[PDB]
Amino acid sequence: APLFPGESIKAIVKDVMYICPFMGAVSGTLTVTDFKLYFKNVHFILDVPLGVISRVEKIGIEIVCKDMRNLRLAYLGIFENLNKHAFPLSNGQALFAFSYKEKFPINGWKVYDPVSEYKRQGLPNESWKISKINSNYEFCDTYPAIIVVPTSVKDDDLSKVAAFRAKGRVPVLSWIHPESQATITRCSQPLVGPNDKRCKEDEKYLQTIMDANAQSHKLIIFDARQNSVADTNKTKGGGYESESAYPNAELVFLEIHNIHVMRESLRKLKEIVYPSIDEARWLSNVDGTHWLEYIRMLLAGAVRIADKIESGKTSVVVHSSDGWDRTAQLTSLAMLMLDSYYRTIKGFETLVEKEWISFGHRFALRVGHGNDNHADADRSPIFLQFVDCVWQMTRQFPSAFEFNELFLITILDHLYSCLFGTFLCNCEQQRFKEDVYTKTISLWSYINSQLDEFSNPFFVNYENHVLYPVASLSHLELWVNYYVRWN
Repeated sequence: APLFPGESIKAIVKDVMYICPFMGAVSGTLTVTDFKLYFKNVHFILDVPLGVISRVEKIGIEIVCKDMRNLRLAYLGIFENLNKHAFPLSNGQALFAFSYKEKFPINGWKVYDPVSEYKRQGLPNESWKISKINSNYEFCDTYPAIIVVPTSVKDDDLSKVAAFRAKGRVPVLSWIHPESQATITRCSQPLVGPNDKRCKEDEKYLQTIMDANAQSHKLIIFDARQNSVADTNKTKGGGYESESAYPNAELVFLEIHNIHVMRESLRKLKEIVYPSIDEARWLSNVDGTHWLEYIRMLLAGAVRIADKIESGKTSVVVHSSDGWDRTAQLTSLAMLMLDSYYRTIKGFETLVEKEWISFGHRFALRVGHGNDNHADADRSPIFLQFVDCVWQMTRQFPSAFEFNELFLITILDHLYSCLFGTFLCNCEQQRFKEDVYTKTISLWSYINSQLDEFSNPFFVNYENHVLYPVASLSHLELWVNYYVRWN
């Protein structure tokens, strides 16, 4: 079997039967490495990263995968080896990323530089400064080391605001309009609780964010959640900004459902796409998953944010509960609509590095890297669902993005594979602790060393206006190239 630099064979068993869903059963040799399982017949090639493996179960072995397929095998050896190497963090080993020894002409770790990105946006300026208050992750330990905040806020006041926001995730700048100065700041829910606690500093801080947009007379807060779910959160000590505490602000709910319904949705969708589609009942089954309605809700949400910035010329604040699953989906979809830089390949890479990775989407937890707890309720395809949305925009706007569909699918494949450092861990701090930036390779090193493979030939770089995709089921499609890829 073929091997990456740093990859080692763990087992090679001959005469093993792979069971196609339809085309019977092939004979071949099964190699297990610490990176992948490999199966060859002599041509028939099955090449499957152990990262995509969710659970292994004797039936006679069933391999449940995370990329819309299963595998059936007919035979330490096999079971124990797949288990040991598919789930190394459950077995005192490291993820493969840390052994990968390839060297690329381009270093992906240099693609995103926070200070450069802020500078690309016109920052700092008179109203927004680069703050180092979190340079040791002591201020908010799930936030990146660098944040952008209003010039006028004192560090002591920011700390009070942090005590009033879940996990200390205070409002910080995500994007600023280069003409109006309207901004998208992001945060987590305020800790109001059932007795309507108030924090003068929080109220005052939201007010300074508004005053930084000097022409504007109000501030909009998009709360990603359903009204009912925000109310539940309120009884638990969370909640949202009130009309009376935040006088110059107005809050609206985007009604996006919680991470568990998204997991359940994708689960139902896998049932009907693999091993085969029953086309006689395809229409209702797919409808029954509600997968495309949740896509629509998100795109509709992001358009509202985009429209308010671009047309309304009004600064907005996006928050959810912890401000790192739906918040990250919404700010980055709206930024993508607003700023054509992010529709280039390097721009989209900074967008994922910044809004997703540097701000703490819990990738390790949400995806389950190298951990065997398949039933964990903290796993959810939040990032996948986001990439689907992005794919929706490339399809309504087939010349607007520099990257192509294979770019997006390649990202999803390496979301699971752990070949690269890029989607490792749950927050920036964890990444410095675990030596990710020194012991692992960036996904973008690979992608950007082979740009032609991932480029949209139809791309036109002056399609640089705000894009408002149409959030209607009539204008959306099932991403069959990804979801039905395996048959």
